Amino acid sequence: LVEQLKMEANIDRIKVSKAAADLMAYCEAHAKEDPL
Amino acid sequence: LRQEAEQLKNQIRDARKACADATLSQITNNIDPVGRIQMRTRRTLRGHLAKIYAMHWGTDSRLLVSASQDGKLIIWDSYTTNKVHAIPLRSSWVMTCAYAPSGNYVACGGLDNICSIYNLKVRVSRELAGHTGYLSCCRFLDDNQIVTSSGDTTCALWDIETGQQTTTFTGHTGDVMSLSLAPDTRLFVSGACDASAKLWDVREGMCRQTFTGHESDINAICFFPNGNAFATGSDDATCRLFDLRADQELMTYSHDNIICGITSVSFSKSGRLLLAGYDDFNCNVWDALKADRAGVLAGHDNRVSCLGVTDDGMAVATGSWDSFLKIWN
Amino acid sequence: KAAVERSKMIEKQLQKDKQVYRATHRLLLLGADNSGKSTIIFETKFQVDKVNFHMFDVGGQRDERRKWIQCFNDVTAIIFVVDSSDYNRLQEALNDFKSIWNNRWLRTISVILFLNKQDLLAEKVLAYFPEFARYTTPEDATRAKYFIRDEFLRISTASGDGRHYCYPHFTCAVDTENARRIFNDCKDIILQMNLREYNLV
Amino acid sequence: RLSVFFSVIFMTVGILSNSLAIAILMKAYQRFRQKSKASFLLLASGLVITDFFGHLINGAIAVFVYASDKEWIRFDQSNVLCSIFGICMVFSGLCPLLLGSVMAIERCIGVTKPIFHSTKITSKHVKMMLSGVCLFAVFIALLPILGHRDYKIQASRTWCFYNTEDIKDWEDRFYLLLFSFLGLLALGVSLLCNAITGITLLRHHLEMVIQLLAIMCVSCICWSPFLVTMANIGINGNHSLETCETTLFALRMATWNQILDPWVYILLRKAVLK
Amino acid sequence: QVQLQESGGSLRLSCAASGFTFSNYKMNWVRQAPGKGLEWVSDISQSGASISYTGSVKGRFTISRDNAKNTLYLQMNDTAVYYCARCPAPFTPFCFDVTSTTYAYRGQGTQVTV
Ligand SMILES: O=C(O)CCC/C=C\C[C@@H]1[C@@H](CC[C@@H](O)CCc2ccccc2)[C@H](O)C[C@@H]1O
Repeated sequence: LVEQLKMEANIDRIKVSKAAADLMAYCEAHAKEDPL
Repeated sequence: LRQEAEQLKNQIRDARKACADATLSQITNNIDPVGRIQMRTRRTLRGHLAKIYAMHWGTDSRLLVSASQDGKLIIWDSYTTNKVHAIPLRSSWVMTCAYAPSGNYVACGGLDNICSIYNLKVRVSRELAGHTGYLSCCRFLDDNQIVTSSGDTTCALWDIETGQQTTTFTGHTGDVMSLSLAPDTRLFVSGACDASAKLWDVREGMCRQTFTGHESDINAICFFPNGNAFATGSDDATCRLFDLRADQELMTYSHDNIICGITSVSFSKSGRLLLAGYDDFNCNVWDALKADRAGVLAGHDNRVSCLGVTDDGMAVATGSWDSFLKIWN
Repeated sequence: KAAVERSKMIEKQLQKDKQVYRATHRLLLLGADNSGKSTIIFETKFQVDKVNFHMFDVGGQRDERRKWIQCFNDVTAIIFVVDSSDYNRLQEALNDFKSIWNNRWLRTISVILFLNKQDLLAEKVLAYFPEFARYTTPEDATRAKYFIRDEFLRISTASGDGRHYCYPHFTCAVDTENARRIFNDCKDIILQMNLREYNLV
Repeated sequence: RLSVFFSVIFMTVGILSNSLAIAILMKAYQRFRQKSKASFLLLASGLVITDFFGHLINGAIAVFVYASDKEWIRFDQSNVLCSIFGICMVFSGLCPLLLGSVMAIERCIGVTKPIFHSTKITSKHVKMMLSGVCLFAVFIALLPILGHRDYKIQASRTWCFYNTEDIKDWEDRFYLLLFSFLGLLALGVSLLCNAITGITLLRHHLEMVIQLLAIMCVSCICWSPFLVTMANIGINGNHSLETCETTLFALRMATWNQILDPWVYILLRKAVLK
Repeated sequence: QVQLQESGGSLRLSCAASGFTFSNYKMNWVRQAPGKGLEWVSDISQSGASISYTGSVKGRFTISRDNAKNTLYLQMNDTAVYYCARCPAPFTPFCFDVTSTTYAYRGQGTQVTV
């Protein structure tokens, strides 16, 4: 259990602003074709 | 060892807090909101004698499969409403079903701890029997591989042609209720009765990340179309959007008028809308970015048990305990 | 078109399946390990007065049963077997019965309560609950057994009035009148359902 | 002392009651269908639909008759209107009685022997029974047309029924006796079945007993004078019989039964009222 | 993260809850005697309503909950390990899997020796 936490704590994390921008860009790009 | 676990938990929480500088709601404040979405029922499918427990759309966007309490697995042609197949099950306690991407195989399972796989060329083709608890969800990777999740706190990757458990995924502390496969078909997620979702690597077989922000059992899970986020629905009447790269919760979809859990979660084709099936006999369509309820789907006489969105996004199929399956457009 | 013909054939098969399915009464058998549930997934099918009963006993999964119990929402009745001999584990049985009775998804299912191993209780009484001292037996047919029955009925009538009913029964290890009691209780349950439908409850 | 106001008030009350009954019945059938076959709900739906349609058609024809100043000569050259009005009256009278009798029979079966009712009946038999009752009612209505005789216009100059104010051959007597006997048999079967159900329930029980008593009393009180008068007319030659006022104070006391059926069967329950 | 930290061990056992809305769930106090299995001890609802105790501790124990401080107190006056457990779902008047070997929403527990 401790080894799993140690492994999960040793990753690189991307700032929330970049993730939100990517989600917004994907939604804007693909909104034109969505039938709903 | 408990003190060390607390130390790494605190370190993870601190890193997550430092990584989060802004919020999704703050960014999604200058964009136009989605107008009032009113989706009408175009087709209704009848024939199930009892409550429908699960369903799965086909990869051809036309045929679908639905399993009911009467031990019936019915494959419908959605366009003309005409029934294509009807398979009787050995046990009438089915909890899930699946449709192979090639459209040749169909899998189900339930309280018998058996993953039954039928060949549509309808005789049973395989019985994967390695689990200790009830099988809650099974998804098809290929005609020779399948991924299942059981109530014994484990997931599994089975090779169909042999019938053996190629890989086993452990780490959950409660019954696993749902799983979703990434579009790349190399990573997936699993939600359990532990208020924690986890990300598994299919090839590696080890858990990469765990996201825990919920408060109660997670009943459903779905993956973002671009493969870098996922939304989970739980028993605390909330949905939550988690991001893979930021490894943190992004938005919470809930209103101060719902006191019932979510039994099904799915996205739209572009991901702008998030559809959540509730136990209040109705479904809600949220704006996945603005976190505002854009619409309500009503017309079911019992709780919505399964909900799915067509591959091309032209329809949404909801199956409830009212023994009726409704297609909305 | 052949597709419509196949649909019609499947519809006829489903009508026949509905006809056979509506005539079989499904029951769920629950109880602790010490309680003799066997003597009363394992599926046992029996026939009483040309009526078919199918009782399912689930014992293959783990002890966390708040999720797979929802699969038994439309069951006709829950046959709940309690080992009335063991006083130490009696409170555990009471808690299980209360959780079953007050469940949201099982708030409309009646419970046929069997109090097994009455011979052991009778032997034990003849040479845990402080409330037993200030208790007197009611004017019923022919004290500890009636006390336990009242303890279960207190939870039974505490909540859910007019939605479902609890039917106590005193069964020995060699009592063969269990099928008749199950049939009578199912008949009363069907009568209650008909009455509720006829009054638009 | 005859006016269209009676007709229009009976019309509007009947349509309003039946519309509310149909709405609440649809809601209740949606709620109750996914627990068992709702035979009682289906039979009540048939009853309220029949009452609604009969009220609408017969009242519309009566209003048309009143509006034409009872000038029955110059609008029915072939007397097709009289035949249609008589057919509608006979159907709207016979169908509710038989439907009530069948509902009472089904309720008695489902109360006295519930397990046999649930296992060996199914909804297909109920649908066939309802359709057969409707077809039998329409066939008995069509019988005079299918024969040689035709519906005559009654002495009130406002409705068409069997040939009463005349000493005709055996055909008119046969038809009058047939209608009266069918009505009395339906009333007796309903009374017996409701009494059996109430006796069994006495030994939600109070609500059912009260509803059964109300059904029995309403049906008997509001349907006995009309059938008794028709029996007296048929058995006699109308030389020593009743007058037009009694017949009219019996068409108008039947119409009240038709109005009160949806109130007494559905809308008066505690769950519906709340 | 659903966290329930127990402390204490007449006694005044305390259970501090974090990670969820405290005044929305029905709480239980459970014990495990050494060499035995889990046994339910006491139960309190979400608003100080009807309180349940096991037969052996009726009257002798008291249980309270401070919703403002999001804490659960058990005042006692046998030797066992005590836990505070939560109902799986909110807005519900029943706890199903509280007395289980592996429960996800149960605290670590404190030892009490007499
Ligand atoms: O001119 C007068 O005043 C009387 C003339 C009557 C002519 C039509 C009555 C109509 C009623 C029809 C109800 C319907 O159920 C028939 C009842 C019935 C069937 C069978 C045998 C007896 C009676 C409507 O409600 C309103 C209107 O009055």
